[PDB]
Amino acid sequence: AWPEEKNYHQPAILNSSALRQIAEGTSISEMWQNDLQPLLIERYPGSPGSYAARQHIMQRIQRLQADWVLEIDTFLSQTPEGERSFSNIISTLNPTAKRHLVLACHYDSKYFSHWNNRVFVGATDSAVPCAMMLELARALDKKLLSLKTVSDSKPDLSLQLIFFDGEEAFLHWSPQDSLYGSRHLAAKMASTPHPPGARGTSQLHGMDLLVLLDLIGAPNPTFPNFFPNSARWFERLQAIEHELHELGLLKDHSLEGRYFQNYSYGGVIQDDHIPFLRRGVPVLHLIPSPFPEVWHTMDDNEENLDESTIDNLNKILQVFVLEYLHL
Ligand SMILES: [Zn+2]
Repeated sequence: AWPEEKNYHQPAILNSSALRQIAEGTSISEMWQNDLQPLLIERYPGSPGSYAARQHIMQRIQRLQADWVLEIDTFLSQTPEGERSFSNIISTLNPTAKRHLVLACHYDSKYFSHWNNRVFVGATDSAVPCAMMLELARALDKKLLSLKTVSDSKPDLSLQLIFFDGEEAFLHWSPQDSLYGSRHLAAKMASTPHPPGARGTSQLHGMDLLVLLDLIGAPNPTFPNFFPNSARWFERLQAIEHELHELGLLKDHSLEGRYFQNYSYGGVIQDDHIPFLRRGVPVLHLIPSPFPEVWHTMDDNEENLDESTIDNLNKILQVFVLEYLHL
C-alpha cells in the first residue's frame, strides 16, 4: 500500500511571504565560497581530489543542525585503467522513514590529460550541482530540523541526498565504463529491504522521486520535461519559476528566457538516473538540452558559470523541496 503513496502525493504550496522568505534565505556568494570553490579541483576516482571532495561534502553536512545520517558506500570495480575504488556519499534525514524525496548529482570529475597547463574541473559537471545541494541543506536547515520531530499528522516522508562517484567514463562511454557509482547503488538498494524487516519492498520502493541535477551553471539553460510520470512535478518547477519571477524574486530573469520548458526530448540521455529508472523509480532529470557550450572542455570552469542563473535555480529548487516535504 505505502509504495503507492508517491502517486497521490501533493505539494503544500507556499504563499507569497513564504516565497520571499525562501528567496532571501539562500546566499549565492556563501555557496560560491564555502560550497563550490573547494570542489573546483581534479577529482576523478582515487585522485587526491576525490578524497578531498568527499571530506568537503561530508564536513559541510556535518556542521548543520539537522539530523543528517552519513553513509559512505564504497566498493571496487574493474575499469579500463584497472581496478578502482569508488565511494558514493549518501546523506539521509530519518533513515527509517519509509519514503524519501531524493536529490542527487555526481561529484567525480571526468579525466582529461592536462592541456596547456589546464586541468578539467567540471564546474557545471557537476561541481555546481554538488554545491546547490549543499546550499539547499544549509539554507533549509532550520526547516529540515523539524523533521526530527515525530508526528502522526504527516506522511512518513523525508529527504535524502546522494552524491554519486564514478559517473563519468574513464575512456569512451560504454555501459561498462560509466555510471559506476549509480549502477552499484541502485543494485544495492534494489536488494535491500525497506523499511527494515519488511517483506517484498526494497529501498527503491522508498524512493518517491529521484531529482537528478546535472550540467547546471551555464547561462540560459533550457530543461525539457523528460518523462510523463514526473511531468506533474516538472510543472510545479515551471509554476515556482513563474511565481518567483512575478514576485520580483529572481535576478536577470525574463519570461522569454525561462528555464523550465513545455517540450520534451527525442532521445535518451544516459546519466546516473538510468539504473533507477529502469527499475521503476520516478525521475525528475534536471539536466539541460542542449548541454552547456563548454561541455567536456577545459572551458567548463568557474569563469564560465553564471551567478544569477544558479542563484535563481537554488531558489526554485529550495521551494520545490519545501513544498514536497510540506515544510
Ligand atoms: Zn561530464
